[PDB]
Amino acid sequence: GNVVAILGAQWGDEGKGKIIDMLSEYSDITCRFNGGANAGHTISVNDKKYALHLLPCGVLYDNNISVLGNGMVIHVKSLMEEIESVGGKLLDRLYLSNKAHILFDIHQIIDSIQETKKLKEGKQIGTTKRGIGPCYSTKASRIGIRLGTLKNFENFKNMYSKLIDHLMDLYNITEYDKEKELNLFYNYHIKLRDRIVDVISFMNTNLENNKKVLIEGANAAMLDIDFGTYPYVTSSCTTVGGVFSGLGIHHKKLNLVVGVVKSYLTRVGCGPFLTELNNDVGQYLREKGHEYGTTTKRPRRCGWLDIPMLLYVKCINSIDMINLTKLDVLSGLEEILLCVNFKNKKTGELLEKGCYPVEEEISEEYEPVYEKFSGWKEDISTCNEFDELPENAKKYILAIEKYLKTPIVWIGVGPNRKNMIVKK
Amino acid sequence: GNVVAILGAQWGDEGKGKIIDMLSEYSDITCRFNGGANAGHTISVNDKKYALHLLPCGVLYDNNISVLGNGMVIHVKSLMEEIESVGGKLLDRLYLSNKAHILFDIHQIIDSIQETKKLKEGKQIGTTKRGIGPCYSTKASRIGIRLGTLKNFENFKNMYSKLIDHLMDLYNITEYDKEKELNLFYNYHIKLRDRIVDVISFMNTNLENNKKVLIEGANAAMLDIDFGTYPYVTSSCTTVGGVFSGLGIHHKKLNLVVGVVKSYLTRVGCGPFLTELNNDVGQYLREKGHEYGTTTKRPRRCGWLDIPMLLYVKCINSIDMINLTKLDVLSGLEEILLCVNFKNKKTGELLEKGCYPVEEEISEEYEPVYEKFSGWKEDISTCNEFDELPENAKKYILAIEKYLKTPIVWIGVGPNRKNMIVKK
Ligand SMILES: Nc1nc2c(ncn2[C@@H]2O[C@H](COP(=O)(O)OP(=O)(O)O)[C@@H](O)[C@H]2O)c(=O)[nH]1
Ligand SMILES: Nc1nc2c(ncn2[C@@H]2O[C@H](COP(=O)(O)OP(=O)(O)O)[C@@H](O)[C@H]2O)c(=O)[nH]1
Ligand SMILES: O=P(O)(O)OC[C@H]1O[C@@H](n2cnc3c(OP(=O)(O)O)ncnc32)[C@H](O)[C@@H]1O
Ligand SMILES: O=P(O)(O)OC[C@H]1O[C@@H](n2cnc3c(OP(=O)(O)O)ncnc32)[C@H](O)[C@@H]1O
Ligand SMILES: O=CN(O)CC(=O)O
Ligand SMILES: O=CN(O)CC(=O)O
Ligand SMILES: [Mg+2]
Ligand SMILES: [Mg+2]
Repeated sequence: GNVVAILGAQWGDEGKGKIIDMLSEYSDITCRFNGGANAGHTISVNDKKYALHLLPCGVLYDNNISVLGNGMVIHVKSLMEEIESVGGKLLDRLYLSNKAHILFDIHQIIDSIQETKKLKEGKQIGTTKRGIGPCYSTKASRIGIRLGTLKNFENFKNMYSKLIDHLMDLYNITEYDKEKELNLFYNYHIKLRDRIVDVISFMNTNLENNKKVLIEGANAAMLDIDFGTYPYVTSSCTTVGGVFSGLGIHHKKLNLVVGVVKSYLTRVGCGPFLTELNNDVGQYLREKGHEYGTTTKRPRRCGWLDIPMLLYVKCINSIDMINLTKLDVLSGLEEILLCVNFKNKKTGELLEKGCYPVEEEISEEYEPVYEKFSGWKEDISTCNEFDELPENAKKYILAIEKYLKTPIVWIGVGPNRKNMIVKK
Repeated sequence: GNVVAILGAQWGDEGKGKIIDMLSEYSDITCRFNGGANAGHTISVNDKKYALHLLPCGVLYDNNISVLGNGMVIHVKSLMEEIESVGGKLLDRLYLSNKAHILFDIHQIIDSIQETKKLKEGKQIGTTKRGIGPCYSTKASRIGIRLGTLKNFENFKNMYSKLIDHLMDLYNITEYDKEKELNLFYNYHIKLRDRIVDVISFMNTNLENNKKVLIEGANAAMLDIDFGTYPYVTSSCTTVGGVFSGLGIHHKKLNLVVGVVKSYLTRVGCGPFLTELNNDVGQYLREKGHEYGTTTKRPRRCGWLDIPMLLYVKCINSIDMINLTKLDVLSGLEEILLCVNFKNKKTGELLEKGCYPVEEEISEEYEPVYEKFSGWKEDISTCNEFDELPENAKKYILAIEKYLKTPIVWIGVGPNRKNMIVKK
């Protein structure tokens, strides 16, 4: 338990920021390794909420060290804002990978241009419009500018101009205020240059010094560029392989993987959602659990828990233990449905376990098979122990553990750091 | 040793195809998981050479199963050619990921367009012009077409047209024969559709059935999009994290990692090369070891072995054992230089161990520090045992093991499958 990875097993917003903040009480380093500001991780202490998009969620601890890995696409403008918002001496314990890619405002513009075009074609992805996809695209084309370059403003200014001019031409972006963004980056250069370091060595050194590292996942498994519901996914690797490729440490350094699983499902953006509840039950889940995008404020689509999805994710990420979150939101429902299988509406055959119809046109052929679970009316946000929970909640929890053959260690019963039940 | 990954630790062409073919004698499945046809893996049996670019190098065994993972960008046209070239009943044991991206001819066109533009700017990468970068770019933008779609020709044809029209407009490609490529893909559809399957489940099932899996790396660590000498790198993850993200299996499934290290260095394409020998010694290495691109036929740049590079790669990929290749090529040199450190020419300070100046402008400031090793004149391509090798060769080998704190298990003394010494 010296090197722990927290990975969402669904379509994000499973409660990653919450467990990171909680576990950061006993961790030395907390790292982000993929995506960028599309991520929205909410921390809540005594009901005072804090939302992070680029900095890891261990920032509330004066001693915690924040690390942004090489696998990220960083909107430096947003980064600076979060840094100053945290304040204190955060900079003295901030380590920004000199290999991470810089996400400029033009990346966001292209993101919107692409989405606008697709909207007219009726195939928009519903991205967060934070320019994530376009930044990973320039990374692939290898014209993206990485953080290390920002350490030398002279060289940076020159490279910056060429990338922007190239992109403006490529996407016909007629006007972009290069002078304004450039001057802003000078400020970024001044305040961040000494914090742009070799995270590879920093990680190896600290691991050798027996430091405890918390790896914060962004987005989630079903949004993985490769394994998610393509094209309705993010453009980075959000799965376990990404912990190594996005941070610069090898597989033997990872001690365990915590899968963050919400008691019910949500996804925000377009794409398939087999157990989607576009009715009053969905409204109940969204309102009681206030399911609105931490980043875009968009209303999240809600639905029932999906077991086949989790078996698929277990194959991909491996899951040592589960953090079952927002169980408290299900309080009040007379019945809870658990999707334990998918049946093909055309052939009548059941979907093979471990398989998942990620493709929109294949998903369409499946019908969910539900197991009925009696609900509970008690407010469980006050429960401190597993045994204190009403019986019907226990059965739900136990049923989940059984089907996934994975232990549920942390039960979430509220957005606050304290609202967590530990199942010894 | 049930699940083994073979990863090049330098800039490719370390002899991966050779060890894959060798080890495939005792493996059930051999998988490719990254890149595409930019890779050129040479197999040699009784001096008859075979070069693969997309199919794994286990194809010479009538019982071996070939797997192409989700993380690849596949030029289907080239794939079909290699399939038919192998012949036999290869199709009955070919498993193509339905998640892998299809690389069209237009991807190659864009690759050349981009390189031509950069050439005029004096910053060409020197890509293999196989359209790899542009295909990973369309993957990131999520408009790329994946193999699964090819199973339904009706749907494929329609999606194909839209991607090509979009790209033609984007890059002003005025003429592209859509009808010709389309009709060719119909043929691909017919002969490959039933082989386009769920590799995720196939892998999990076979691993559960105790099948022995060989994971064939493409390109190499120093060409890794994140960890390599950016922008002079390939656009896929060529490191260990990529084995998981490109194949759909988790980190606990990997039993060991073999690092393929050439006795000297080569790289083909532009970019930094600290120990480069652009002189007669370089010519000796290139001619004796016939260092010409397996894919492009371009002459490979040659230089001395680089220890700091390997310590860096060990941090990234982890190395359980090393396959030191082409030691036979060094026969005849009066002296062999091993780069054991890098000294900053400006400050006079030594580069920290485990660190590597990947950036062109930072690399420029370093000077290699060499350790002199006496050479040997004997032809060692006949040596069958480690003890049979001349003493000076042993010292070189032993010196390498010592500095990397990693055992050298397989010594290559010839291009043929048999030309391998096992160091018990
Ligand atoms: N009621 C309730 N809310 C929770 C619980 N855990 C987290 N939340 C809240 O649920 C929301 C999840 O959204 P978000 O923070 O974007 O998820 P993340 O991306 O995984 O960090 C946040 O507003 C959290 O404060 C829980 O156990 N119960
Ligand atoms: N002399 C010699 N040649 C070798 C040895 N191992 C491999 N080769 C040859 O070296 C070349 C390496 O190029 P390539 O096949 O592209 O490397 P790969 O990408 O790692 O498979 C090939 O032509 C091999 O046949 C060895 O031990 N000695
Ligand atoms: O190109 P993008 O901007 O990444 O959009 C692609 C798709 O992915 C969704 N998405 C991306 N990051 C997400 C997130 O992250 P966290 O759990 O870390 O807070 N939580 C929920 N949904 C998320 C977007 O809504 C869209 O459908
Ligand atoms: O966009 P790309 O076409 O990938 O080019 C980017 C850079 O990477 C090099 N390169 C790519 N794959 C390579 C390879 O693979 P294997 O060891 O698998 O045979 N061996 C050697 N060099 C290789 C190219 O020459 C270029 O410098
Ligand atoms: O927490 C982030 N999301 O839920 C995504 C969004 O806000 O769109
Ligand atoms: O084996 C492939 N290479 O060496 C790359 C090339 O041919 O350019
Ligand atoms: Mg979120
Ligand atoms: Mg090669």
